[PDB]
Amino acid sequence: GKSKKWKEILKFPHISQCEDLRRTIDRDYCSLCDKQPIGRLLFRQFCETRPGLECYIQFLDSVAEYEVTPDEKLGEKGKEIMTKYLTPKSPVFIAQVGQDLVSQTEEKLLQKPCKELFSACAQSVHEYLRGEPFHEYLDSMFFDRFLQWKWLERQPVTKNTFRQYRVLGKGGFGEVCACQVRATGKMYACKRLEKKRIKKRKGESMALNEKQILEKVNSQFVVNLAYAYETKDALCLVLTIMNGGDLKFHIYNMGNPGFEEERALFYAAEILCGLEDLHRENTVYRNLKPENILLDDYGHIRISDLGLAVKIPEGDLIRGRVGTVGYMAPEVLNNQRYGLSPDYWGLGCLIYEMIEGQSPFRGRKEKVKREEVDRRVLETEEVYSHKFSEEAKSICKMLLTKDAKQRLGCQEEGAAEVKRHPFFRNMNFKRLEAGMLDPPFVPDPRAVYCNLDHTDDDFYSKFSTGSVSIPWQNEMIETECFKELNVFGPNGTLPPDLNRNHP
Ligand SMILES: Cc1nc2ccccn2c1C(=O)Nc1c(C)[nH]c(/C=C2\C(=O)N=C3CC=C(C(=O)N[C@H](C)c4ccc(F)cc4)C=C32)c1C
Repeated sequence: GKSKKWKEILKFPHISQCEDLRRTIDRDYCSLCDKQPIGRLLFRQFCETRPGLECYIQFLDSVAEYEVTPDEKLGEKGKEIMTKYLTPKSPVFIAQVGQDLVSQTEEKLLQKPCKELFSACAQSVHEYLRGEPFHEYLDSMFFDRFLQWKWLERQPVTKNTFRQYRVLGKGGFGEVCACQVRATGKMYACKRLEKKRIKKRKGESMALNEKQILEKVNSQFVVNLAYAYETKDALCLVLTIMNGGDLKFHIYNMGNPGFEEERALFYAAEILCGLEDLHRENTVYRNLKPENILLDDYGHIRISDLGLAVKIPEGDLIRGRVGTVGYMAPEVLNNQRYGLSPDYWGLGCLIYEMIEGQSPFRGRKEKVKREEVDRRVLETEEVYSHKFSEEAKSICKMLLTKDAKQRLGCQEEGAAEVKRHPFFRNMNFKRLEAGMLDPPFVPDPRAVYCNLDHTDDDFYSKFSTGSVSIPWQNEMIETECFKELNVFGPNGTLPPDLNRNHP
């Protein structure tokens, strides 16, 4: 349901309006052709025109399909690619991957199959595209079209850019509504942080820390920031919408309480990928509890409440003693200097709670005081039941190691060490990260699951940076606004908006 005049809101500017953009955007190949969705599509579209580049795009697509292929169907897919791209007499031949690597790839086909068989060829193809093809695309009309899309991206976001529907939750500094972008009709989750209370509580820095952390990470399994704007009475964070409920509700109201080990495996695998994406930024979450894991319309999960996340400088440690009683790692309860370890402790808490239907250190049917709960966390070894396989027991007690130094995932390897644990032995993380594995529970669509200081002005400005680049471009693509507006001249000619004559 896009606005009636949406083709006028997202109307392309004349290319003459984008010269300031042309000369400031860093001409980085990975950024302009891969990281940014619309740039990636436009570069691929450019390669579609030249006959020599089309084959390389098709090959990369087939390698992307190969890496997520089922294990027992690997050799079948690999040989196909070989007969189509790596054969010298093929109509679609990869010429820049010389024979000195075609032969190596054929040796691996003569041997076992690995999901990274075509990694060498794919990187060689990329090493070729970053050269002449990329610099030709920079002087092509498709990069001028990309500049037009960036011009729209940088436009100012106001309250009139969205329309709010209903209030879906309350919090500490404000509330959470459900807004929609009028021009594209995409739903979001508005997070109103009301100004008066931020300045009274002197928690300005925390709002910027959460906003910056949210706009940085671009994970499939953490709520993403799409817009950060300001109104006459609040600061708004437009985040991913999650209508599927929260994991606490499904553990206790929908559960046994608890899930089957396989169901918990799926949710744990997605939470681990979320924590991994966060730790790629040396950002620790510290707020892992079942109610913070939200489900979407499809059944997948994301980590939601980033109000307690902070970015650890590389090589640094921090102090805190923050979180929720029962989900605080011993190093946090002791108020020590820690790194990312609280999140792996939380992952242990989550896996245990999903399988067993209660926290590892307090019973569902137990009336205990915070003092005793903490004492158990610091001194008591959790017990396990027949609901846990041996692998499930293993990963849980390894993640629940009191000594953050010996805790799983807290080595130089990081989340890698966790993905390798035998508890995920039957989990294909490549397919999971690609959204290829079916979630174990799909929420029903219709379901309902539940002043003049001027220093404030400077704070206003650094917060409200506007639309976030990758989420914005993805929004454009999903709502099909890109497919509709991204039209050129008939038969490869220039459209009027891209011709510097007759502006
Ligand atoms: C299915 C259904 N039926 C009913 C019936 C009645 C009521 C609800 N529902 C739902 C339901 O799930 N609603 C819902 C939807 C769609 N999204 C969310 C929340 C989020 C979302 O999507 N993305 C983030 C990111 C980050 C947060 C987050 O940090 N929150 C904390 C506490 C917070 C801190 C400070 C604040 F000022 C405000 C909040 C929350 C969210 C909720 C709660």
